[PDB]
Amino acid sequence: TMASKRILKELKDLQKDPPTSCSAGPVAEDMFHWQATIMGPAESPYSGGVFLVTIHFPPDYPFKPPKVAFRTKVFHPNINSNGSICLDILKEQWSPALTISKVLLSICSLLTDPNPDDPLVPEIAHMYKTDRAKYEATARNWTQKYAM
Amino acid sequence: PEEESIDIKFRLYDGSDIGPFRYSAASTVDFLKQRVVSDWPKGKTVVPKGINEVKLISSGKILENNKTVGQCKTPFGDIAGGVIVMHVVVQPS
Repeated sequence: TMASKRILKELKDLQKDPPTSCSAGPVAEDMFHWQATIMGPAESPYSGGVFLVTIHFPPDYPFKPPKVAFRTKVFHPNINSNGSICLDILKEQWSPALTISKVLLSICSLLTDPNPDDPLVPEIAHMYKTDRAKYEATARNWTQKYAM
Repeated sequence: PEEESIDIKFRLYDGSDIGPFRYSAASTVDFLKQRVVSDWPKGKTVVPKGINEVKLISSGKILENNKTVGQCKTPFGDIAGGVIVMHVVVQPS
């Protein structure tokens, strides 16, 4: 229970001063299982949206990253039909210096700046590279349908 | 032991919050939202007109109107004890 203690610390800090763009806590009594919401940033087409994320902390946190899936549908190059996220800092840039807050914030940055060259959904990555104005338009729309 | 108190401050899109404010477990979310529309500070690029335009979020869950603070309690919802921060999202529909 270094993991528990550290998770607990991250909760405590988060609850004292949460990032303005996200909210998260444990769902029930399993404290390795949180849920969270990302507020689509103003400086993205996902403005106004509220997106639901689930979080599973592994047993040897913080040496390995948490698992993070979107539950809410999004039109995004790096997030697929099953809410899998392609995010640098859940892969090779994980560090045990990082916290779930820091992770949640990265997901915000991802909404405002996608990486089409590391796609999880090639039609969207292609649309993004090829025809950005249409990507922008398309959620937006999906933000209204599915995140409001 | 059904009507106990907790302190809420409300985090806004801006980064600014308003509160803290004292409420009872018996207070409804619906109530909490009205309080938000009311104390809404001045000079925001956004202003919620009504109650139907504000979503409240606490510990990762979107709180639904007709529930009460007490039923929007999770085992890990306030580890420290003190003020609970809740997030306000203003959606013009």
